[PDB]
Amino acid sequence: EHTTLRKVTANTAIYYDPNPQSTVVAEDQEWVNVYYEMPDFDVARISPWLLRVELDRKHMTDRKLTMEQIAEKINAGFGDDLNCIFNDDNAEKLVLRIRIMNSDENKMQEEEEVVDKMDDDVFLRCIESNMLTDMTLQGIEQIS
Amino acid sequence: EAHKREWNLFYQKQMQLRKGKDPKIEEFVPPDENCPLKEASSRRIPRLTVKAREHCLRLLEEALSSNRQSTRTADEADLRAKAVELEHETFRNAKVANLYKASVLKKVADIHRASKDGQPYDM
Repeated sequence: EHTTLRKVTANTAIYYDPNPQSTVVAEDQEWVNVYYEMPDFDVARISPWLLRVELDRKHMTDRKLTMEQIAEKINAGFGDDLNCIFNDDNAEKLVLRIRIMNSDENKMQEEEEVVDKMDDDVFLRCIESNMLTDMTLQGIEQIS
Repeated sequence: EAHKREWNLFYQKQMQLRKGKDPKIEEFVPPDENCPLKEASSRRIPRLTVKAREHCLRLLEEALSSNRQSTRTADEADLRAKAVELEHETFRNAKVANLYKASVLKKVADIHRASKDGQPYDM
């Protein structure tokens, strides 16, 4: 039975989060800090815009889906250049924070690269649409 | 089908513009002199620096110490070996960096839950 992310998503928002240690969303600040304190994780290249996905627990459990599986599918479909972080399964709500990891390090006055860059807001919206429509978390397509 | 391929090429070209010139920066750091990590020099998990693995082991060590003070077993000498074993199990069961970190914190949370319940964390 086909199950995309939409069937297991309670809601989805896009925020401006320039500083992950600031975390304009207050609830996640408890468990985001433990992710940005790792030596390999740096806020220098994380992109400000953040896609927050709240997953419906009832729909998640009806399919025996885990946030680990959703993150694995995200990594498979979108590569390792899209940062994905998720809460604990025993928390009050299932949260999935996704950012566009910009691998550029110089960023020195750019190179007039604003031609088809698609500033990360609209790009994150397009990524969200693709994730909600064509993610195939579970099952075989054409089966409902 | 066609839409999937169009999205794939479009997303690849969009995220290539965010890589651009000088797309080298690999610079993998070999472990330090006294890394207490089983299979320290490995590349199975991409983008996982050795220091992050040490950090996760250290978090497991504080979790184990908390479980010890909440259970009062024999001594803390075996805590380091147990933490290395748990970290290696997490490393083996994980494939990419972020899910490995999430599994590490899940193990830490399980240890904390066992400590709260008063029972020692079994193997």
